[PDB]
Amino acid sequence: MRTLLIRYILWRNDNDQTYYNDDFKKLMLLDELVDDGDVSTLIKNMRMTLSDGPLLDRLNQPVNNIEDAKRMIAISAKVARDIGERSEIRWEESFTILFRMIETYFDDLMIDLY
Amino acid sequence: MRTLLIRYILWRNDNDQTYYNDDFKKLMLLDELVDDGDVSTLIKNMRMTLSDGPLLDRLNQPVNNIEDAKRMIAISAKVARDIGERSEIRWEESFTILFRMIETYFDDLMIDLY
Repeated sequence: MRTLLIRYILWRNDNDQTYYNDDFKKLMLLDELVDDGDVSTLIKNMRMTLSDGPLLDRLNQPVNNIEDAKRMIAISAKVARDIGERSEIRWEESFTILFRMIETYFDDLMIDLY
Repeated sequence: MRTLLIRYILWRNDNDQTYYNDDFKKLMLLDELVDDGDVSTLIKNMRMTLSDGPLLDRLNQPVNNIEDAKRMIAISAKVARDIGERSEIRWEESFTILFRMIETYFDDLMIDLY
């Protein structure tokens, strides 16, 4: 999961075809669990503050079940999409928190997704 | 640089063709600056300790010039290669340190490489 997720989120940010892979298809389904309202808001704060800030905060909320987890991957994916490819974001940090929160649900996420 | 490097190192670890990209070619040249002796040693300690450990340490040495930087990318790349694709390594951490050390030489690395 770890590697796949890093590639997915990154791809979702620059859309570079050469780093695309059909597994993204299934992951992209999770988008549904996330309201484009929140995403839009988040994006706005990120640009208001010129920072990872807001996103890092959302990634720090708790995750008590696989649904929680899926949502967090989704919110990362959409932010990654809408924020811009020119955005100097230290993706390693976001991944660090994100995996800290969902690492444990990886096995089940695999199953649930593939 | 940040994104390219994450993709390169990860690819160098599982060799998944679908995430391959010819820019890797140039980066792969840097291999030369790194002695396969060190890499082998490092790998051994990582397995002796069952951990990121050793690699994290090498990534923490200082980088005072672009040559230093290139070497560190190289050492990351070869470790990534020889360590194994089944190795549960939290790549986000290594990237965190690695970029902390070479982030500043990105622009010049681009130029020097492409």
